Amino acid sequence: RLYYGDDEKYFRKPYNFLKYHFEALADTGISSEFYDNANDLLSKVKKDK
Amino acid sequence: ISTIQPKANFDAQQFAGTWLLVAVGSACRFLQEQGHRAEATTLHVAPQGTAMAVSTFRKLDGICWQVRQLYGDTGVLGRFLLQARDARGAVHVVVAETDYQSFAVLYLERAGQLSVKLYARSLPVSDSVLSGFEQRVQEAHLTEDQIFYFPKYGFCEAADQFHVLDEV
Repeated sequence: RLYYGDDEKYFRKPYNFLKYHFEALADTGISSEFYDNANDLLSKVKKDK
Repeated sequence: ISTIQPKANFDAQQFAGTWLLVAVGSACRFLQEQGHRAEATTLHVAPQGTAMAVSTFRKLDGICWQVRQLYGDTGVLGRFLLQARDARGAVHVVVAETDYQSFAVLYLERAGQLSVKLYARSLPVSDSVLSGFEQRVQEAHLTEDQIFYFPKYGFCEAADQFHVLDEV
């Protein structure tokens, strides 16, 4: 048998805690952004006389 | 209760490698209670000095699991102890009988609570071997009503990194 043990099942709550409350939540947020610019100019004149 | 005689000159190197569990005889409730879903199991076995590492593989709800254990030697050939890892108490082990290439009957006992397990290299087992196992059970004072089999198929290997109990 593969089975689950139970020792951890309860804790005593110290007097100073009005509430202790196990609750599983997760949140994730991801933001990712790219901006790129390439700007390029060439200009030329040849004048022959 | 006594430590029965092992395989004569037990060769851990030959007993090494892959074994499939075939059947278990035990008074342990949880083979008769909830005796359904006797999920198939297999061992990889390696010597590690006189001790042996064992990887049991199993399914659990279809998740493949690996349990790795050291069978510590008793200081005696073919006689081992498993540690009280979870305060389970130590489990005595004897390699009672084996053809290293074919079959093994292993004795395991804790607190007089006794089990014998028949492993094979092979899908079939010789019916003479199975019969020997039956008499091993009777000699252990266990009933035929305490013999339980395991399915021919659905053995697992190489459980995931997250599904290895690694008790040691």
